[PDB]
Parts: sequence; structure tokens; C-alpha cells
Amino acid sequence: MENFQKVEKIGEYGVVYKARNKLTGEVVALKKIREISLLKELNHPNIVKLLDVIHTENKLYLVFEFLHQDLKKFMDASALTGIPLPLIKSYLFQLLQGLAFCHSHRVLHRDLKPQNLLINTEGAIKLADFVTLWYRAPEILLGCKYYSTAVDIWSLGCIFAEMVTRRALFPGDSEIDQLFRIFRTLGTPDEVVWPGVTSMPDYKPSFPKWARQDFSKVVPPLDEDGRSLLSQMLHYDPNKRISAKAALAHPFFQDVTKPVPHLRL
Ligand SMILES: CC(C)(C)c1cnc(CSc2cnc(NC(=O)C3CCNCC3)s2)o1
Repeated sequence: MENFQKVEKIGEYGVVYKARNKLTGEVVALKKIREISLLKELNHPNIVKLLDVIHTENKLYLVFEFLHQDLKKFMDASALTGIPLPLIKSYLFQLLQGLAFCHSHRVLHRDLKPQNLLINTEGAIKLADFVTLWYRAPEILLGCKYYSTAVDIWSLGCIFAEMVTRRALFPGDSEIDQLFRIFRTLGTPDEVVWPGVTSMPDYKPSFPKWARQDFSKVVPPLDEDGRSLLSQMLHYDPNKRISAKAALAHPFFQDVTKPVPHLRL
């Protein structure tokens, strides 16, 4: 720990500081807390690099490359005009690349949210930090303990909708409020759309029965290609929900580019 000069707390199972490495001179993010040593080899341009793992005097320190901004603050700074569609598309495409990589190594994020998506001046966006319920998949809320990579696609679909509309898609303040906000928009799931749903641990026959709404009302002014991709990322059935690899081939990305964002640091 003495090899690092903490400069400021930057938030957060632990606490994260911006710090300087007294040996290399590098400015890093230092998180104070075999599976971790395994994550050190999971390297990709859209995953925040874990530089070092320091296991000294019981506690564990994780040293990551430092990124200057997060998506939540960027969306808050862009709320008057909105993030330009080409930049939304670039960020979505990059996060799907990051997830396709994670998912092929049987690694799940499980808690994607704007606060843990980090951005730089070069147009890159990165997955980090592998309670806010807004981005939680319905199978998690219904008590599935052995959920899949599809939970990350759901969270990314919710984030996609929020970048487009400048409002949270499902802003619940309790597990049942979160579940009922999803049901009110997408319709109360049944055996037709989601086989096996009625046998989920926390499913109740007594849940109210709401009808589905059209996506044209849910994400205006998203074009037909975007709405089609979003609908596939928000399928109730995790086995029907689009994979990160298949989403990368969706027509919505035919004209994808890598714009540079306006970042005031
Ligand atoms: C929960 C959260 C803090 C996101 C976290 C846990 N583990 C990691 C990866 S370390 C990291 C790298 N660069 C980071 N930059 C920042 O937090 C920025 C600092 C200036 N304000 C905007 C955010 S944090 O991040």
C-alpha cells in the first residue's frame, strides 16, 4: 500500500481512490477491498485494465488503469441536447464487443450501470467494477440463482434506452416496484412469452396482469433499426434474448463509426 500516494476518493465491495504509483510514476485507480488473478488475464480494449493485484496484510488492493469520466456524469452533462446518435451507437457497439469477449470466457458482469461505464477523450468506453435496481434483469428479480450472460444484455438494453431518451427506462425503488415497472411497459410475462416463468422462485400467480405497450411510445425518436435491436435485448425469455455476438451483426450497426465526444475535464 505504501507504494501509492492517494490523491482523492473517486467512489464505489470496497473504496476507489485516484492515486500515483511512487515507483512507475503512473496515475492509477486503486480499489481497497485465484478468481482475481484470473481476471488479470481477461484483457480487451473495452474492459478497464487491471494492472496489479496486491495481497498484503490481509486486505486486497486492485490497481487499475485510470479513466477520467463515467457515463452517468456524461449523460447528466449531455441532458439538454442529448448524446448524438452516432456516439450512442459507437458506445453501444463497443460495450457489445466487451461483453462478447467476457461472455466467450464465461465471465458475467452482473451489475452494469452508467456509473461503472468509463470513458476517455479518444471515444472509447470500458466495462468496470465486475442499491440501484434500474438495470436488473427480470430473471434476477424473480429469484433465478443460476442466471446467464443474458442478464448483461438486459442491463445494456436499459442503458441504450436511457442514452436515447435522457430518462431511466425502469426507475424502480424496490424489487417489486422494479418488477412492476417492467411489467407495466413490456406486459406481465406468462408461459406463452416466457416458458417456465410461472415456476420461478419469486413468481406469484397474484401478480397483476398488464398488457404490453408499443416501443414507438417507449423510446422516441429511436429509428426502426434501433427499436428492433432494443426489443431483442429486452426479451423476457433469457434464452430468446439476443447475444452480444449476434447483436454486433444487427442492421443498426451497418453505419457505425467512432466519433470523439466533447469531454470537459
Ligand atoms: C464504482 C467505480 C468507481 C466505477 C469502480 C470500481 N472499480 C472500478 C474500476 S477502477 C477505475 C478506473 N478509472 C476510474 N475513474 C473514475 O472513477 C472517474 C474519476 C473521475 N470522476 C468520474 C469517474 S474508476 O471503478
